Amino acid sequence: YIAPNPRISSITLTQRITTTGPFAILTGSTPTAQQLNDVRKIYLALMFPG
Amino acid sequence: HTTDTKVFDKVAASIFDTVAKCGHEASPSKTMMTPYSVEKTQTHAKQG
Amino acid sequence: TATREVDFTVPDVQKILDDIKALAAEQVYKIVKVPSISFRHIVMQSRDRV
Amino acid sequence: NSKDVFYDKFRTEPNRYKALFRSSFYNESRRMNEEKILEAVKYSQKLG
Repeated sequence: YIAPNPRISSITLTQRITTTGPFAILTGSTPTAQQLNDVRKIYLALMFPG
Repeated sequence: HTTDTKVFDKVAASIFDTVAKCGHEASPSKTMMTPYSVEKTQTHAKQG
Repeated sequence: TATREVDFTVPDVQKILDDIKALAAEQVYKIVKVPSISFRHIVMQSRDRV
Repeated sequence: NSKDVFYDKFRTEPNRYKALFRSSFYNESRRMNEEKILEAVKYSQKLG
């Protein structure tokens, strides 16, 4: 599994000024074991259509 | 503006040569030249 | 937890400027007294042809 | 020298100055202090 590039959400202009994305709290969060299992379920369902 | 060793050595040698020719004596053992550590008036700071 | 992974999301523009300034001093040509040898001769037991 | 600082959080970053520390200046700075520690140790051992 590969995460997207971090530079997409936020861009830096100078050393003290940066832009903020709309989903910072969700981007900064980390999954738990059960959430990881649910993600695996999502991908398994996607890869077998019907 | 550089990271080459030979340029930095010549710069330091120029500083010490100048302060020596100026008449005073500057000890290379106490003189400090660092990126990340800052000291003044018995106050010390390391990496913020 | 915060300092667990190394971050690369902030590019060092000063480093790039220093690199370009250093590259600007690269030399391409050479000044020589005698051009390089382009033709050579193999000698054999003959005294008339090489 | 601004006095209006405020602090966000900690971070870890690569060090751009890593290659510079093979310089002669830092080597002599270290070697002065090794001589200074060793001569003091010798004097302390000799007196006692």
